[PDB]
Amino acid sequence: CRVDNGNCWHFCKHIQCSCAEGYLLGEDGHSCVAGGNFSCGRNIKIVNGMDCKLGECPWQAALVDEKEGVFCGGTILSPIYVLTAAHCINETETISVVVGEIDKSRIETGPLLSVDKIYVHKKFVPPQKAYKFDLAAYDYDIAIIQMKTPIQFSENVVPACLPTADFANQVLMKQDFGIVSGFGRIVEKGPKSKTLKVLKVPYVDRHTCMVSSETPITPNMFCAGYDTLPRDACQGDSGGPHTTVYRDTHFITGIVSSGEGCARNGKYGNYTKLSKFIPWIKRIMR
Amino acid sequence: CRVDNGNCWHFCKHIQCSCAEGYLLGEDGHSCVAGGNFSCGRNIKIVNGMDCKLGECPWQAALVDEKEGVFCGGTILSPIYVLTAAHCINETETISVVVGEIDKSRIETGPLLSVDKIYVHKKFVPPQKAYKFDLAAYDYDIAIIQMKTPIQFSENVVPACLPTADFANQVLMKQDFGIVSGFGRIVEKGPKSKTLKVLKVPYVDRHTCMVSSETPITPNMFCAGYDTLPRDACQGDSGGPHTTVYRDTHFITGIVSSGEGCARNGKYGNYTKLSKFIPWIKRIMRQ
Amino acid sequence: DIFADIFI
Ligand code: NA
Repeated sequence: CRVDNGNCWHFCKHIQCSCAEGYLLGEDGHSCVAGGNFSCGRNIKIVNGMDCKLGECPWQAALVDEKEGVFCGGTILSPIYVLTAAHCINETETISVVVGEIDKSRIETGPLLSVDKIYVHKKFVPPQKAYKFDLAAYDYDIAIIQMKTPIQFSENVVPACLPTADFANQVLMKQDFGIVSGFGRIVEKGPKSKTLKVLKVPYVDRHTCMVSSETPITPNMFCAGYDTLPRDACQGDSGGPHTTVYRDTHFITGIVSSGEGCARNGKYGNYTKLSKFIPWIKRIMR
Repeated sequence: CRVDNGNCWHFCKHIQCSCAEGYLLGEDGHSCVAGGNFSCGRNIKIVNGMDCKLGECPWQAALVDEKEGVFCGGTILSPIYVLTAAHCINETETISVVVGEIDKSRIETGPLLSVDKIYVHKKFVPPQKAYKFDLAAYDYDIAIIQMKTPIQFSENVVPACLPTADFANQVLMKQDFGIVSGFGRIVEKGPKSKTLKVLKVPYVDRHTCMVSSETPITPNMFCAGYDTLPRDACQGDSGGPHTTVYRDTHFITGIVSSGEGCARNGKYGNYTKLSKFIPWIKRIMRQ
Repeated sequence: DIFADIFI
């Protein structure tokens, strides 16, 4: 049913129609409405981004280290699970989570959320392995954090909607833009930001992607950014959400993973192509 | 319960006694006898060690890699769990298990048991994390491999006994010797042994321990071996078992973890101190 | 298979 998505608001199974978790199918068999107040994707509606107002990036998580503070970001899937990048794991002494906050300073000084387990993808390739066995560094850059206690959702705190491989492949990833955010550096080698920043980044064609860098992105990644416009994710933004909007709902489509520097001419950010890891995510959320 | 161990054969708590899994409390209330043929800790009864005959180290697992061969070892906790070191995880392309064999060449080429999941302690401190944060490298060097299908037990393939923290603390580590084995290299930077080697090494006192090391010996590890006597574990032995005998029964007490060279004067081998990771093990095992 | 390594 790749004909305008069967005129259906969310997922289309060839036609059969459905919706994201916490959504309800209309009487017309096409529409999807919010089942509750904490339904995923719902909103208030980095180099050279904007200050994401409180309640505008509700799914934004902050990974917090005792001595280094916020080093990475994550994405809330449910009250128990937070999505992040593998390379953000075991690269620091301690790792806590903080949500519903946009101030970098207040997050590091305030109360933290305890982490229980952390699922790192078994095929993840760190710089270490990529040099030893000639693999692609940051391939399978994905990981899931399992909190000790359920997260309290609210206006400022809610999860991003997990899409179906199809929906994400045939609709979302065919969109013009994605949104991404984090507390990372405001410029290559520059200082980390004082507040959460949010950025729109256009989808780049896989070709213009292989042509741009010495480092080719694998089939499990995708790139996004600008040719000459100084807008990109940067160090410290890893794990952050790359979401795509569809019918005023936010679906998680990527993860901030890597890139040659930050906001360089003819180069783009690299993202964990999340549509490749949907069943992987679904298994662990069971 | 520190004077005679409450007279218990294994575990005591004030007093009441009890035994390790697969053992029954004697008719006296203090004894412990094997209540089955595959009970843990039952045996046929590395630099400068002796060949561990078949069935002498049944709990000895072998971590195997296509290109690297047997890079590490482990200890059988149960039919579907194997204890090893965290630093043996993610250092080779592939990884699978082999139990019941003592011949290196036969293990490599032979068939292989498949690995399902793998638990690594969250506070494990890899060398790189150590330097960056000035933490003790190889702290919390513990991991558990979960097999996809249950391991078939026999008189050559059986698990080592898991002690109580208290028991391992007051009785086990207060013993004189401990057994270490592996397919590791037989000489610092030397060749890998063609056979499963086994070795006895004495517990060394905390102080003598820390003071003789170039790097910190945290409360989560302990050292063993000899001052000048050239016996010790070595590379490739990581994850290998360190057990203590107590009444014809072997308990797991350590895990080959780290060391400055192999069998060097005035220096010892470092081991993960299991008495610190009993709850960590129990949690996983019980699921 | 969950194709994962768990950190507990
Ligand atoms: Na650019």
